[PDB]
Amino acid sequence: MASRILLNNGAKMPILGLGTWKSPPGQVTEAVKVAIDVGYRHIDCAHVYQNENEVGVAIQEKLREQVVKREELFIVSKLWCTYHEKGLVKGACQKTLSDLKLDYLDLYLIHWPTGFKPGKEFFPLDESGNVVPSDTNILDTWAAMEELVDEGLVKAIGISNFNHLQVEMILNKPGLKYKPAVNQIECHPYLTQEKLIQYCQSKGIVVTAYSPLGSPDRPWAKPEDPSLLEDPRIKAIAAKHNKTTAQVLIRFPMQRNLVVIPKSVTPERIAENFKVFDFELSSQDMTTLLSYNRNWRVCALLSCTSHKDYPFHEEF
Ligand SMILES: NC(=O)c1ccc[n+]([C@@H]2O[C@H](COP(=O)([O-])OP(=O)(O)OC[C@H]3O[C@@H](n4cnc5c(N)ncnc54)[C@H](OP(=O)(O)O)[C@@H]3O)[C@@H](O)[C@H]2O)c1
Ligand SMILES: O=C(O)COc1cc(Cl)ccc1C(=O)NCc1c(F)c(F)c(Br)c(F)c1F
Repeated sequence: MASRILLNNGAKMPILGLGTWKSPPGQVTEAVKVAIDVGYRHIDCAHVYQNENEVGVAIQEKLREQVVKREELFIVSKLWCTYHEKGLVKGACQKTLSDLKLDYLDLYLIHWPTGFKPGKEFFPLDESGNVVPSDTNILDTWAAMEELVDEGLVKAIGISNFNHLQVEMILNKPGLKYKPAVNQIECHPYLTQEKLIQYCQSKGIVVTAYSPLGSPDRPWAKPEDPSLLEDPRIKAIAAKHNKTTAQVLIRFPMQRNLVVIPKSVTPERIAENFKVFDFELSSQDMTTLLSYNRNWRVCALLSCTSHKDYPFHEEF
């Protein structure tokens, strides 16, 4: 299987990337350096992760070392919810570019479909704990994203955590100039996303699977939640293939024509997670993994559930 997938902007995107949410700032520079050394060419970032400066130090060092050329890297970031307004989008993108020490992004995503009140706080709340919306809509935010392409700041634009109706809304936008290249969504054997993936793929939008290992380090994890990495059924498939459970969990989305972005700051795991291009899951393995769906989400948030554009009320 090829290492890159063709996007609808004509560029190629590496199907395996390194995630950086929760990667501590004192560890992520080394994580990204190791990742590039062992073959990663795609890094998934976001302003809200609060570590783009440190990710950027690694990228810049490897460019300076001539370990890789800029054209060989595929750097992704995301517009945070408090920057959905017309007059804030460019500055938000530029702050990310400055922190990453880049002059363009390969892909810039609307991080969530919901706009929040601008200000210092990433999650502005009312006194009862509800997020404070902005009156921005996804269509006007999309127009602002299109401007970034036309200014040379980003090579591709896309969306993240958009449900099928929200994706449709963008595709049906009056005067749409650039289609979204990517929809980045949670996807793993407990949240298999067949419906949304089929819709996006049918429209030529590439899907990136986040939290492919079930995000065991998510800060809201409870001791009782289901655990992909410990599921004996998945362990059995891994054993049959002489691979680790994580390697199976990474290979799974790859064979569905998805991009996948496992996170690690552990050098041995960063390397392990990349060793997924030399085995194949059978069709029976794939269907068996799909059968584990339970509609379980890592990534949901009670404080945002009343926002008009909260994505997870819809079935898909
Ligand atoms: N667009 C969005 O809204 C959104 C939401 C969630 C995630 N994302 C992106 O997707 C990335 C991945 O998702 P995620 O960070 O939620 O979780 P994940 O990649 O599913 O899991 C990360 C966890 O798995 C551990 N791990 C990694 N490789 C392992 C291995 N080979 N064996 C055992 N454990 C392993 C990591 O530990 P160590 O790091 O300690 O090694 C970490 O605790 C994020 O970092 C972010 O870039 C985007
Ligand atoms: O969003 C990510 O990439 C990973 O998760 C996070 C990362 C950071 Cl640094 C802070 C918070 C989160 C988190 O609570 N995510 C869930 C989450 C939602 F479910 C949602 F519906 C809306 Br809207 C959100 F804004 C939102 F944040």
